[PDB]
Amino acid sequence: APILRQWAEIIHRYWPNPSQIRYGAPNVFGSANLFTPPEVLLLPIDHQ
Amino acid sequence: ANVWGVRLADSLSSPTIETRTRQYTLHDLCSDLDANPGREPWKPLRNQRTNNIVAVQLFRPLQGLVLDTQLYGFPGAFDDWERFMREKLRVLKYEVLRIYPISNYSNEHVNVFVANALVGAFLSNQAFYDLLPLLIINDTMIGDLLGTGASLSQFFQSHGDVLEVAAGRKYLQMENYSNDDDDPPLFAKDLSDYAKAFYSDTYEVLDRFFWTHDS
Amino acid sequence: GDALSYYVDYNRSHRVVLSSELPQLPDTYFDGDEQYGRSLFSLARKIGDRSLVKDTAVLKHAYQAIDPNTGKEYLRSRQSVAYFGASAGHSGADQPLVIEPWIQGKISGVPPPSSVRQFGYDVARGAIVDLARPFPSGDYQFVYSDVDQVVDGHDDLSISSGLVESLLSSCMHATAPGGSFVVKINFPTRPVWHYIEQKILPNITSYMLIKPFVTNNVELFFVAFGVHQHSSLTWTSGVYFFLVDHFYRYETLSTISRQLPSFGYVDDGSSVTGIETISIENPGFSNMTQAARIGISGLCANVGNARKSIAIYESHGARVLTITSRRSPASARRKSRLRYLPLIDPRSLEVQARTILPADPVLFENVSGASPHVCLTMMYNFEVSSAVYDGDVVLDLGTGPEAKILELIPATSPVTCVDIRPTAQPSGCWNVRTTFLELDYLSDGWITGVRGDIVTCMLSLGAAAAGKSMTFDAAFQQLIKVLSKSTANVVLVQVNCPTDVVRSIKGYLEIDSTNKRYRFPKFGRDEPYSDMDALEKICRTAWPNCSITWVPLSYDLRWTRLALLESTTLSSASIRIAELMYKYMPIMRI
Repeated sequence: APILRQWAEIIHRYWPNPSQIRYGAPNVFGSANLFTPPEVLLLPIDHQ
Repeated sequence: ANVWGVRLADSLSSPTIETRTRQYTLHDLCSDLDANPGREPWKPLRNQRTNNIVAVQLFRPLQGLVLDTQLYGFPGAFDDWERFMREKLRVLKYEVLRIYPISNYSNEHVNVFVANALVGAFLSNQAFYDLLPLLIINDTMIGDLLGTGASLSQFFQSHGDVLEVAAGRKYLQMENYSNDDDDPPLFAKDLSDYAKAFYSDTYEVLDRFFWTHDS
Repeated sequence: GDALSYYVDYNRSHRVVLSSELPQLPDTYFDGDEQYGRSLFSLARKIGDRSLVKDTAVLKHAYQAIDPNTGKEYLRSRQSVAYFGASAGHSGADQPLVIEPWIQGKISGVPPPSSVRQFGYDVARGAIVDLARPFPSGDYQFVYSDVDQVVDGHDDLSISSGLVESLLSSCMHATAPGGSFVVKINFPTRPVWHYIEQKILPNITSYMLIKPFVTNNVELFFVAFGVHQHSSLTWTSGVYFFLVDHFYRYETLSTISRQLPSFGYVDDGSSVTGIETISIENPGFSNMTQAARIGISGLCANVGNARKSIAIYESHGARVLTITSRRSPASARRKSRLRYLPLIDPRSLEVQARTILPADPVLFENVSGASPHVCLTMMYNFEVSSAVYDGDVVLDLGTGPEAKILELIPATSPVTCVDIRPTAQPSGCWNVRTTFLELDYLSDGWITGVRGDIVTCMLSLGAAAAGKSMTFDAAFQQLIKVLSKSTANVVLVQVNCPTDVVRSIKGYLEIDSTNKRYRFPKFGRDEPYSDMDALEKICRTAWPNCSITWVPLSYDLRWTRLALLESTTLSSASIRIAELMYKYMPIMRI
């Protein structure tokens, strides 16, 4: 199963890497986060 | 002893002696760039049963290499890899000497983080000429780095003193490696990317930075 | 190793014996189960082809024959030769193995043959024929019967005995006048001896019988001399006693074979004597494992003091330690004699920190065999057990830390162990009270306190003399003083008594005429010996009614059978050396 094996190896070595971003104003707008730490906004990929 | 499934000796050996720390100097940088054949730093790693090199033992520097290995395109032959690396080092050495005369600062301090990042750029063949002034350590590697704001967020990112990225690989997996039982495990040391960790001057301020930082 | 062959020849000095005097062969010899047991011994017996070596030995003895009236050897070299039924075999040899060396002159003590005659369907070289019926053949001065023998039945053995008579008649017709012939006594029957006596004793001037024994069987070899020369050959008392000896020995070997374990069978642990081995993986001994401890205690109970080898090997992700040993009937007796199940300390096991590779089971632990000293100790142990009797209090002199005698002794009767060196065994588990005294085996005054019924002094009398530096006679007098302390009605003491004239055995012991002592280089020790007459006189003085009997260890393989029960191979030379030492070191039964 060469093609399938190659596809699996690629997925393992190449699946995209997510990241996160800080957001919101606590002094005035406080935190709207519910299940996550304050000011944290998840990102589907890592940001450069 | 036996805890869980593991039985251990009650008699133990606890050493009381640790080696003293040594600062890095410009002459050290030059010697490393020279990469003397008498003591070339790179060490080949062989599958224990085969005794055939399947990996590379990694020391200092080259700890700034974080890019995909496919981009690096290392030569398959260990000797060929050495020859190509030696040619690159010689050319880089002429360039470094031109940028800074050896007579001015034979053993002057330089930024180790900067040195590692420069190694990564040269390996990916990216221009670090802009960062060359930044290479010399002026006073504090942390202070100098905090001052720098140039380059991609991805290439290197420090939030003030805090900076989270991957240090250089402990081992380099070679083409021969088959993940054999006789093959030694690299414990993810071979991985080009294993993790990003935040370096900072003070633990208490670091914790304050991490007060809401994801844990 | 080599087999034992018993050879006898006609002796005029020997008193004549009658065909009636000779014993009948046992019916059990033809029992099918008995045959399977003999086959099992044959499998358990390791040796070179029995037939080839037997022919060489018989031929050398035949070459040793001398005619008395002639004053010259009966055999004349280069005389016409006859080999009956030479067999090539399915082996592909194509002829009898003994024949090849004789042709090549590779056999010592063999004069060159002028001619060699070959017969037999199997042998390509030999005339291909079956000797079942009479056939035309050449006349040869020497006849050797090697024909393969097929018999219709054991009942047909009477008919077979008649056929053997026919075989003998055929041998006579084949032989030249004044000739000789050899016939193996494949089956011995009283009727067979009677027939040979009735019609053949006159025909051959001389006769000899040799039984080469590699395995237990009643087969014999008959040799005929002065064939065609009238003779008064008849059975003799000594020959008859030799035959009786053979029958008794065969009976003993057969009984031992009846106790034999299956050859390379699958061991389920059923055998009283069988390998004991179990595997422990990732055992934790930090506190009382109990389960591991219980398994170890059970293994020890099974071993009964047997040697156990332990290997720790890691498989399926875990290191595993296996202890390997062999259970025995005597060890089983010790296990049965345990009143309660004992427990053991594993600190040494916790101390153990090493790995041993796995191994594949084999019934025999090792092929070394037993040292002559070990063999003599076994002879003494077997003798003591035979001396073991119902309702007897026991005292043992020179008792070891192991005290194996206690395992041998039944629980009902009390026993005493005494020696200078402290013992290493534990007595709590014993079903019945056992007595061990921490006093010098030669120590004194404890006897005055002790009540006496029966006492033993095995393998310690010479050592006692060496320790006290006393002469054997002097040691015996000190022993008589202890005997004054002693009250045993029956007393047995191992004694260095040179009943036989002193004769040294090369490589084992050196005996000094000037100093009456036995010095054994093999064990590197010297112990004194003393005159029997003085000791006997002292014993009669000590007790007027005292009766002391010389103990005959020899003539018995049952102590060797005890070694077999220990799965120990036996060697005749070492046993013979031990027997000679026993003649000069008998055990005194009083």
